[PDB]
Amino acid sequence: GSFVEMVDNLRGKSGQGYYVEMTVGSPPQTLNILVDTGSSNFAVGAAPHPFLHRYYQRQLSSTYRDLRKGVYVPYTQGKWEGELGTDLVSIPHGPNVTVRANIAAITESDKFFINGSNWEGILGLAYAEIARPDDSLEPFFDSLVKQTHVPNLFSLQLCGAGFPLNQSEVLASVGGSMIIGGIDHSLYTGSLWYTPIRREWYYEVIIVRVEINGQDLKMDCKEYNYDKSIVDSGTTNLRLPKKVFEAAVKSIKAASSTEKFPDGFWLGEQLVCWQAGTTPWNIFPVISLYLMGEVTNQSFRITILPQQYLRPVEDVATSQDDCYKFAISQSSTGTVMGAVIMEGFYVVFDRARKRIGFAVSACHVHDEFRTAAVEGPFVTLDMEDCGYNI
Ligand SMILES: CN1C(=N)N[C@](c2ccccc2)(c2cccc(-c3cccnc3)c2)C1=O
Repeated sequence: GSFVEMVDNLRGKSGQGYYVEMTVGSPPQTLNILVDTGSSNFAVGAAPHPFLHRYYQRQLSSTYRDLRKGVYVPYTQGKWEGELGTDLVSIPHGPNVTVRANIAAITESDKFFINGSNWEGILGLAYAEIARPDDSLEPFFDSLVKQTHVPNLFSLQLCGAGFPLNQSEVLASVGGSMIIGGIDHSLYTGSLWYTPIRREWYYEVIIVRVEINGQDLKMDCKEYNYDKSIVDSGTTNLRLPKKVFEAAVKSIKAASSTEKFPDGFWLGEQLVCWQAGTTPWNIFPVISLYLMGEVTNQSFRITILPQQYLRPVEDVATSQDDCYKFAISQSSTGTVMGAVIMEGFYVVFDRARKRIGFAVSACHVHDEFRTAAVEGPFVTLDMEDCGYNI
């Protein structure tokens, strides 16, 4: 491990997000910021809200610069709106640099802030193409690389606890690491395998084959990337395109058929509970996603366990049972490799080399019989045909 200052600088969990401490303004104003590889704006609460115990106060920052422009960000299940500006930004448990970055000061929002999440803003780490209002608003990471000698790469180790964390425990627990400008070898075991970044907007990748307990899902590979496949720390679940979700759920049900679960469980709505310590991990299958490799006609696979795709939740009766929600759900916007998938792996966002690296995480949850895996190579043909085009 060569980046000790950044190791263990994250807190949080899959369902509420993983956040890093940042400071904005002069004198510095400390805020907790959601690490989001699925968006490209640095946006912070800048007005009182019921779910925020602190927010950015532009009038107290001597370095605040008003861009005199509003930003409106409506999304599926909500929105945020604010005012654009710039200020001096630092990451205390990060590179020892201060940069001038764009900041969207959030003045109004609907279903954006989460009660008890402990974060007050979001760090959009994806590319300018998807920045709001448009690609002229330089994302934070682009500013950081342009203004300093920080290498154009970051890596994420998101650590799921494997069990529920109460309010006090989640504040006192280490949620993982965001290594800015490098790869820390203490965070993974085995080898790093790289997949190309198909296009620089979201962190888009190409899935070439899917297995459930070694059994090929046998769908046309274009289905797996319809209309795109992305790596997103800002999404909780592994999200699959409708048809892929339907085929995967049927195969996961068939593999776990020794126990019957209600439809509400498979819909990701209701929890399932087992007596403390008796979760039947072994009846649930492993899921392998094969990704396009860096060499022609070569792929590799990442394999996750039910310990990643069953999300620990506290029972409604706060009982001594071990309870979970199924953390795989359908999408109408392509595949999303969310936090529950990222929790299995150390993920390297190698922007400099337009590639994403995967290695087994040193903090993934497993049992004495199975572990997550990153393996290769495999001979795979016509992988370019797996990508979707509108
Ligand atoms: C899918 N996704 C995402 N990757 N970031 C969010 C977003 C970002 C910018 C603009 C609109 C939406 C987002 C926003 C707020 C909270 C979360 C969020 C919620 C729960 C667990 N982890 C993260 C995600 C979002 O909806």
